[PDB]
Amino acid sequence: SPLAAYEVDDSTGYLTSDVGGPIQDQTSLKAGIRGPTLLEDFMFRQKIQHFDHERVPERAVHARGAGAHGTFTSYADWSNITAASFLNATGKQTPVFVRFSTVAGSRGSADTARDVHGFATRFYTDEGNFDIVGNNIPVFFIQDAIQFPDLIHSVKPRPDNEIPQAATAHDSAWDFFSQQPSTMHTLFWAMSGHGIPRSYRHMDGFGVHTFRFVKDDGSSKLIKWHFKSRQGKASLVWEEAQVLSGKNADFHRQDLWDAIESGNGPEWDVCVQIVDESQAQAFGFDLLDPTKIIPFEYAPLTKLGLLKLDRNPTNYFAETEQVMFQPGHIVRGIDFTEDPLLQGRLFSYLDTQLNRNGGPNFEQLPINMPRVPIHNNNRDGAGQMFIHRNKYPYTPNTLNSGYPRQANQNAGRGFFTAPGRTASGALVREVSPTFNDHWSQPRLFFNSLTPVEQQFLVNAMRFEISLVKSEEVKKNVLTQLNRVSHDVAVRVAAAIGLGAPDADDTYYHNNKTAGVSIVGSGPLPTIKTLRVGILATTSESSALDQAAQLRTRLEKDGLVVTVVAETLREGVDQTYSTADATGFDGVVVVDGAAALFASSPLFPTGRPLQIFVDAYRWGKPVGVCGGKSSEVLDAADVPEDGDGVYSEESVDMFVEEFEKGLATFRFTDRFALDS
Amino acid sequence: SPLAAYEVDDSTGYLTSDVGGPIQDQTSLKAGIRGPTLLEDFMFRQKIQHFDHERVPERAVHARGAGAHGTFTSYADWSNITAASFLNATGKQTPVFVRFSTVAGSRGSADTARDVHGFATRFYTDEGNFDIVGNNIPVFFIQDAIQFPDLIHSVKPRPDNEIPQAATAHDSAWDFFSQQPSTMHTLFWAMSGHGIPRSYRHMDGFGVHTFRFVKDDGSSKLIKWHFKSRQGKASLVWEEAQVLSGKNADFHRQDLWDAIESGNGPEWDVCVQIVDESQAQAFGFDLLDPTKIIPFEYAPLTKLGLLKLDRNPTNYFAETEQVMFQPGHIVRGIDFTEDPLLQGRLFSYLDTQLNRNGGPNFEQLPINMPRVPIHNNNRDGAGQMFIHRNKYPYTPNTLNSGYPRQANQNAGRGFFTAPGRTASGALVREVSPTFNDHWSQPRLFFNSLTPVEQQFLVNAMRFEISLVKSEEVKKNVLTQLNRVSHDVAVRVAAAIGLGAPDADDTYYHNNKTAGVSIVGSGPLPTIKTLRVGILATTSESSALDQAAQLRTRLEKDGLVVTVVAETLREGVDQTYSTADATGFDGVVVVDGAAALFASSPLFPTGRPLQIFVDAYRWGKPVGVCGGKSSEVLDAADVPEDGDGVYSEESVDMFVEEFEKGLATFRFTDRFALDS
Amino acid sequence: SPLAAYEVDDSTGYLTSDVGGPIQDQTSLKAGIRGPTLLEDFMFRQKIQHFDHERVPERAVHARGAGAHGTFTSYADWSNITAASFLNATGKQTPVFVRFSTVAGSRGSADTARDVHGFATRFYTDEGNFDIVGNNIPVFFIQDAIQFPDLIHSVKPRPDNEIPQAATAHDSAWDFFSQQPSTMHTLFWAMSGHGIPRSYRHMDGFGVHTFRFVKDDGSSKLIKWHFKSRQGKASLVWEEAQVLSGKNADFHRQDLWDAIESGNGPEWDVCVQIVDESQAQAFGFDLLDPTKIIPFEYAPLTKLGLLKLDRNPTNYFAETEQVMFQPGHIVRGIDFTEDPLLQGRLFSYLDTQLNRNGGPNFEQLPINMPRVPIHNNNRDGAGQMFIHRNKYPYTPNTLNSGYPRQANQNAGRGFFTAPGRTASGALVREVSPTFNDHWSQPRLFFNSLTPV
Ligand code: HDD
Ligand code: HDD
Ligand code: HDD
Ligand SMILES: [Ca+2]
Ligand SMILES: [Ca+2]
Ligand SMILES: [Ca+2]
Ligand SMILES: [Ca+2]
Ligand SMILES: [Ca+2]
Ligand SMILES: [Ca+2]
Ligand SMILES: [Ca+2]
Ligand SMILES: [Ca+2]
Repeated sequence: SPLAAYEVDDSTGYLTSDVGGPIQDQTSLKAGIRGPTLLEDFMFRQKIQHFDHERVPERAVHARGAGAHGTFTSYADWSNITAASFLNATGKQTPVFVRFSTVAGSRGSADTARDVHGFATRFYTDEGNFDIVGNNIPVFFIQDAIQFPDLIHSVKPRPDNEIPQAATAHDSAWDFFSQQPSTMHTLFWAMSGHGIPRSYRHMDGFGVHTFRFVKDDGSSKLIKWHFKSRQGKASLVWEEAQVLSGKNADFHRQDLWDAIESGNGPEWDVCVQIVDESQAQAFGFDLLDPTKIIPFEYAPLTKLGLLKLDRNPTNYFAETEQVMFQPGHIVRGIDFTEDPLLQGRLFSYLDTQLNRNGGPNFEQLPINMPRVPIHNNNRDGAGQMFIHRNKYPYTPNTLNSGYPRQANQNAGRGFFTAPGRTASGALVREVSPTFNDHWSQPRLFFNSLTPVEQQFLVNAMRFEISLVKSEEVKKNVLTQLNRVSHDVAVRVAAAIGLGAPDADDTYYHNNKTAGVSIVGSGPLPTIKTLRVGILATTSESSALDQAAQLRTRLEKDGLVVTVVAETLREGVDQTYSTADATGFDGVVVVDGAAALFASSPLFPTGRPLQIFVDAYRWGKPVGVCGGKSSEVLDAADVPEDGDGVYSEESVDMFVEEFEKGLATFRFTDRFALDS
Repeated sequence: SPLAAYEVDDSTGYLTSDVGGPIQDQTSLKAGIRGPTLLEDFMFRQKIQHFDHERVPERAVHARGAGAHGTFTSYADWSNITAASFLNATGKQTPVFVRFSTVAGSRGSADTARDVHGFATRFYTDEGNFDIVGNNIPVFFIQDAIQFPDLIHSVKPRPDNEIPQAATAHDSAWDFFSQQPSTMHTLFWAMSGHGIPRSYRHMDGFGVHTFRFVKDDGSSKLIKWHFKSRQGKASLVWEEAQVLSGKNADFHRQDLWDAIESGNGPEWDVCVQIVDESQAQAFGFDLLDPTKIIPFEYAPLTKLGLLKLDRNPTNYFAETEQVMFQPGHIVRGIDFTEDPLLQGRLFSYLDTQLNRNGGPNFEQLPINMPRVPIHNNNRDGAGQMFIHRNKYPYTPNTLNSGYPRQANQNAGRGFFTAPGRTASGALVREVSPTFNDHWSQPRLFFNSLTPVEQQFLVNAMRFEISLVKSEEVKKNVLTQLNRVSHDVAVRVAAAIGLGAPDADDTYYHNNKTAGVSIVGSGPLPTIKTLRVGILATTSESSALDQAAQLRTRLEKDGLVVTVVAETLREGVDQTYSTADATGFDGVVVVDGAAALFASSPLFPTGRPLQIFVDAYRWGKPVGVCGGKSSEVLDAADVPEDGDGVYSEESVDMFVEEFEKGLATFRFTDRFALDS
Repeated sequence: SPLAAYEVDDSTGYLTSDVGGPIQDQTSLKAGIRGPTLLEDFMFRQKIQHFDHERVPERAVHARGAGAHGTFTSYADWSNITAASFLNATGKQTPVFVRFSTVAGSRGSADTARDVHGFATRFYTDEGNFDIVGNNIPVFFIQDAIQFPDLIHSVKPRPDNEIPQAATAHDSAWDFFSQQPSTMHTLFWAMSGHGIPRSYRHMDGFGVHTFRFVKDDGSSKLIKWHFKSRQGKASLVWEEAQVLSGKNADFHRQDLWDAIESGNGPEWDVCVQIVDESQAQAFGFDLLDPTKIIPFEYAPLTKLGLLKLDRNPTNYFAETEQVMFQPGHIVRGIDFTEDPLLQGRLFSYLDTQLNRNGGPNFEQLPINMPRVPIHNNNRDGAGQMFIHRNKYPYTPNTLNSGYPRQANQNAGRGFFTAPGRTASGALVREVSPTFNDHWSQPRLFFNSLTPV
């Protein structure tokens, strides 16, 4: 592997320059002990020049993100639908690297901003690097790549003052959404819990675009990529996300890192919907339109294989920051479609790496290298790391015996354009009328959420639109929301002091589709990695014993347990001063600590009770363990009878009930609904 | 072999992308067979992007140059004068890479321009990379590095029209020389034969600056580096150089390349003058002044070891163009001096690689890498190839056990500044009075040339200054030349229509120094590689037999033989159409070809005779072999009794005489002297 | 006009830093009179850092070249064949800049090498900058832009030793010519006196490709650009060229400079051959094929106007070295053709300026700027010299009242693709059979030369 050859050990030995000369780096060379620094101090200048030049441009979008290495394993020989080599045998393994991300924020912005999320997968296949550059949402805002800068300028900070960071909650974004109705479907997804996932492991990945599977005999089928999480789908609530943005901007990357380090590396089933070329327009929309899904009911999922992430980077900068994905990284057996969004992307990703890398040899960075030999006539450029032996790098040649040889459909396992593809008609800059329904599928999505889920979506819209200064933009937003759902428009209007326009029912329907609801997707299939805070005290020896007994029982089942108290000591992981409800998926108070829940110089006034109250209000399983229970639950105004509220003297019975609650994950009856 | 780990072999296999996907690259993807090209053609765009971005900025100076690999071997254990590791044992070998160059010309300019020449040597030592960045002339134009852009702006093309290329023969250059008198010494050298060397192998290399040798016990000595050619010193004549600039702009790099490929790799004795610190101002000038030599009689040469170049690059761009030398690449046992020219260079060479490489990780380029381990806390930057395992890259640390360790005089074989060095006095931007004599050493140099040599220098000055348009600049030039030598000023003045100023004898003397004359450095010590053109004909079968016999006899002695005739056939290397006297060090006509020496569609009128005439006038050994000479010698106006003119019937007698002629190399009796 | 505001006069006054602080630049600041140089000497470091960074990558091809400013004057109102604004009135003047060049040589190589020569003309029109990026030979070596690196690797120096400079006289080049027969036509031209012109003023300029002239009513015609020298055609002989390469590597740029300085600025008649769309395949070859000329006898020249060069640059680097031509610099009234060579060029010229300039704001260099207002939502990038007032740079917007407005065939004098153009068939990487005769036209060329 190209990474291993470039690993550098500094666990021993003496400091050297970059050219291997032993040096010091702690005191500048000076003319006298209190004297000026000398220009001839090369030790100073090489060190500071390196430092001065450490930074590279952040990615234009998806700047904030994190990555890990792993493995993809095929479940079968897929030759009957694709020639792709990495899919050609039961059990065949290909290394992968994945980077997850937000979209709009800059590099040090918060993981738990409300946004679309990137899910970018590189397969280092035995017939070339193959990238699926996907999002956690199956549809995209716009229908033509040429609009991308318009979308991204609108959602990024206002360019006079660069406010606000990593948020769509400002005039420009809603101006764009309200003026470009294609945006409705992705907007609805981003305003649902899909915009604030619990973790990278608790979201799915989507190619978005229709692609082609191409067999060795030239025939082709249309496909959508779906990466289905084996950890289950789950979301934060918005108020939790906001606090978490400030308490732990690194929440998602820490979650991923820790799961990998604990042997709980996240998994996905890599799947496709496969349909015939003749069905491009058979489902009531156009498969070239990236604002549309194929409903579950129209085309089932085929599981191709297993994706597992199981090793973290050695150097974040060298691996994660420098990984340079491209949908242009395609392999034989896969082909593009005439999706005008996809089409333009192919240009973008090749070009943008020149900005990032500062030179054209970015594919020679170890993370970007393939795992097979490279034979081509590309030469020179800044940062050229190869020394090519072929001194006749042109085709056609006799002086290098005609090497390298041309690869195509017939020979050398060449990539080839699906031979059945055609183009026909005028050279136009016009939108296909097949793309014009911007509202039906947003409504399909909305109809498929549970009542509380729909309320959450409405409440996200209420929150964002209320922050828009322009009355005209707000009106314009309501006009578009109304075309999806009158009810949505009425409810959102109520919060911003406007009347919703009259119902316009052109695109209203009551159809639903399976698999887009988080709330409705059943209990989590595993509770491994979920975080349990146990609130205790050092004042009572019994409180620490109760915490220790709980620790053992919960850790047995793969939960990450944090015992909290006033101060650190053996058995105590965190102080109240540093703890927060955003840090846990469930919160347990031991009844020996009841005195704290009713001042100290060691933590802010009310902190112990605030953690419990916040956990309860954010829908989490909460409880008191010990059998003197009512004191804590009364002080918190948490009802004993409540769903997801636990009161037991028995440690074993407490844990058994609580774990079912962690699986349920969120208790939604605790959220108010509109009339 | 030395950079073998970085080699890419394309002598087999199918064409791939840079990420290992088999592709074609001969036809664009199009919408129908007479259709427009598609943006989705990633094959096209990766190939053309690579091409569009092949070029990097040329070096700011010494842009035109060429390089080879080799070996340095120490003759002794030099620990008694220096702690330098590469010099610490009899027989110790260190790999080298050397680049030779001109100064002023851009990267496709002619090798045989009149200029200073670079000689840059990297030793990849076992205690880090050590560069001696030298010239073929031991002194430099200016006394402070801050003047370098002034010098280089003046000699490079006028910046309105960028004329003239690779030449000091224009107003701006002589304006500078005449207004900055420090320039006189280097100017005299560049106007001698040292400005137009016969080859890179036939010139010396000089560190120019005084440096220090530092022992392990802290004591130091002052040193000058001299690289003495084992091939002998030799020059072109100016008229020859001009024609050669047009006929073969690649003359010097082809000469080096061929010598290496034929097993005749050029050698130098790497030597120093060593003097005590107390001698800094003992020799009538300042050892910190880079416009002065230490005369050979004042300090002898000590031979340290042998430099041999014996392997050519695999890829010019990757190795030669990308090699990034720095005087800042120093090792333990060497130190700097307070030479204001040297001092500023240290800044420049670190900085300028940012321009060339486009990013700060230029020492990771294969040619720039060291051959020992690197341990340091430099991180990130564009083009970062390493994956560092130490995740605590700061000092001081406990979390990486205090590694890497600090290296200094007492531990880790650290570089250290010579401990005896001091500074004292005001912080000044003033020139030391010790630097003020700009004229005595130019006069020393001139006094040390043979009469014909002095004439050549006068004739170079006459040529250049006659091309200067401004009468004021010409007057000013004569004023400065006059301070070196009245005679020189009178002789130059005669050519440009002005009166020389009255003698000013402040700096006039008759001292001489050994070893700076080319003319006077005796016969070449070897004639291997020297070029012998044999002029023949296809019209007479005996002329080709005479040529073949000569070939065998001459090749036996390691000479490169070119048989020339009207057309190519077995035994004939070149046609008259492509041949020129600049192509040979000696010219032989076989007497069977005598008929050619008095029109043809196969070569320009008079070409055979022109080759002979030109060779004779440029001072080369010339001859007729067969015993019938007078017809060829009469047509050429060459006297049979002339020095370096040979006429013999016997092949063996002809070759024996001719080879002595090749060693003499130039017959200077054929050049007229001023009264 | 954009050049004016950036002219810098140093014929008086005291030396300053780049931030206007009066300084010296002749002696380093040192710790004692015989002492080491100090790091705190900012005068030294700003000066040397500037110098250390003066150089930029040479152009990947046509590295060796020289340029001058001038004027184009239309002879007529051409609206009856093209909507192009710079051609819409008798007497209308448009400023130009032209750069002439060789192809294969690096910077510093000799003007009088044997090669194809570039003739690149920028018209700074009142509807945007329009570049005709042409050569002195009307046909090109290859039939598909994807081959360009193959061609250029073969004719440039062998990459082990970088020999030989600025010459096709080596194995690799003739290997390519002999293996790629399309090369025959251009090869014949380059081996004639067209390979060694007497001067830039004594050669013609050719767009090479078939382009389209598009009227305001959407109809189109096929055209070839020809720039006809008013100085006459003339060549060196090869032996002369070789000697001249050594005696004066700057021969062509000095000739141009001197002619302009003496009031003898060179002139060309800017002309086209114009044929109907239906004639794309009428002349026994394909007008999409850039290895073919339209013989003089098949389609006459129409003279559009006069090109005159009459002013030399003030700063060679700022003007000549930095001028960044693109066939993508097109204006309303002109369109592309499905010439696979042209098609790929459009990509190349936009991309390559990132290499040269080191950042994306290369059109802000004064030589590259237009002479009309710029209204668009392009933002930021290294070296951004504008300060944009529009704080809502996206479309569609209400917050900047929908500005800037879309320009198209019916609004804002927008560029538009010729409405008649169409595509049909499979997506193929195949060469049209209509491109297959590589030899007839080379023979036509050779038959048309005098015996000598
Ligand atoms: C036309 C431009 C454009 C369009 C229409 C899109 N993108 Fe994109 N995307 C970029 C232009 C781009 C980019 C500027 O080229 C980035 C920035 C850094 C890079 O490598 O490419 C990028 C980055 C980027 C990343 C981050 C990869 C990483 O972790 O390094 C993801 C996951 C996506 N995009 C996904 C998408 C999806 C799922 C899209 C629509 C279906 C989409 N992009 C449309
Ligand atoms: C203050 C600036 C300055 C000064 C006073 C000098 N140089 Fe220098 N030199 C440079 C600035 C520079 C540079 C701009 O930094 C270069 C350009 C390319 C490079 O790598 O360094 C360079 C290149 C360069 C090269 C080419 C190395 C190669 O082949 O890559 C040689 C041989 C020299 N120089 C030699 C000298 C000598 C013998 C000098 C005085 C004794 C000298 N230079 C003074
Ligand atoms: C696919 C790439 C490619 C192809 C097929 C061509 N060229 Fe090109 N040309 C370039 C890629 C390019 C380039 C790399 O993009 C350059 C170098 C610097 C620049 O601005 O563009 C260039 C420069 C360049 C210049 C120099 C302009 C200047 O003075 O700055 C001229 C005159 C031409 N070309 C002319 C042509 C003609 C007449 C061609 C065929 C009919 C042609 N090129 C085909
Ligand atoms: Ca805003
Ligand atoms: Ca194909
Ligand atoms: Ca001048
Ligand atoms: Ca001489
Ligand atoms: Ca070759
Ligand atoms: Ca001719
Ligand atoms: Ca750059
Ligand atoms: Ca159009």
